[PDB]
Amino acid sequence: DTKEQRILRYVQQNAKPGDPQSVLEAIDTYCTQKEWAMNVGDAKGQIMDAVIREYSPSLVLELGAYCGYSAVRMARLLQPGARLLTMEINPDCAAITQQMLNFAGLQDKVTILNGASQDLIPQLKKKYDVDTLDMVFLDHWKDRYLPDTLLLEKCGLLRKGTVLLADNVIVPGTPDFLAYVRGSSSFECTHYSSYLEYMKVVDGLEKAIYQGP
Ligand SMILES: O=c1[nH]cnc2c(O)c(F)c(-c3ccc(F)cc3)c(-c3ccc(F)cc3)c12
Ligand SMILES: Nc1ncnc2c1ncn2[C@@H]1O[C@H](CSCC[C@H](N)C(=O)O)[C@@H](O)[C@H]1O
Ligand SMILES: [Cl-]
Ligand SMILES: [Mg+2]
Repeated sequence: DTKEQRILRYVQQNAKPGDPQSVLEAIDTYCTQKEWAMNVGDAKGQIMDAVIREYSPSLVLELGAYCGYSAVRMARLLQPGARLLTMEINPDCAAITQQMLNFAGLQDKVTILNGASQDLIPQLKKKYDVDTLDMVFLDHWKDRYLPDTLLLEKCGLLRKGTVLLADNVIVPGTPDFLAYVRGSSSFECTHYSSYLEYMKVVDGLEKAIYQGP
């Protein structure tokens, strides 16, 4: 078995079915006490919660699902009828994420998309019937942040006020993406300093609000 499978089994044996908060707490306990993993975590997760509550997005896109931690965290705060789409390139992670969402009782709010973000984004309008996105959580791989942001704009998926929220802009760091959004009149940017999940290491989130072409 894999670390990801151990995390899922730990949730299934130590959380309450249908209780998202208990799922998050179980994941955080396992990753603090047993094995580190790249979930956004509780310190940065609290900032994400604040953002979700401020904007009450109807349609969120997540880039990078992993075990489903961040998907659980966002989906538990969505209003009735609101939806999350999450893209995940690794099929074993996609299956763990689906099972995690099912355990948490959130499966009707989330759709997992299999594949690479750069291949799936251009399909959102026609295949997946998306008009524009209200929020995007970028948390896949540092070198894809800038290219996928530019792709989302090209594809007409951003509207005035779409919120981009990017993890790990300090560790490992995303200097091309930060330089671009902070220098572009098409974004209004705020930095939220925090900590790397489960570690006493500084990290941060960037919020970049799209302002149109
Ligand atoms: O790749 C990631 N995607 C999403 N979120 C991540 C995340 O939240 C992380 F904290 C890390 C991280 C940071 C520091 C570290 F030491 C190990 C891993 C990674 C990551 C970075 C570099 C890699 F070589 C492998 C994984 C990711
Ligand atoms: N181009 C790409 N498209 C889609 N998923 C990708 C990708 N490159 C990397 N990934 C995926 O991005 C994930 C990064 S970790 C995601 C953590 C998650 N957001 C959480 O906080 O719980 C991995 O599962 C990895 O397989
Ligand atoms: Cl944490
Ligand atoms: Mg991350």
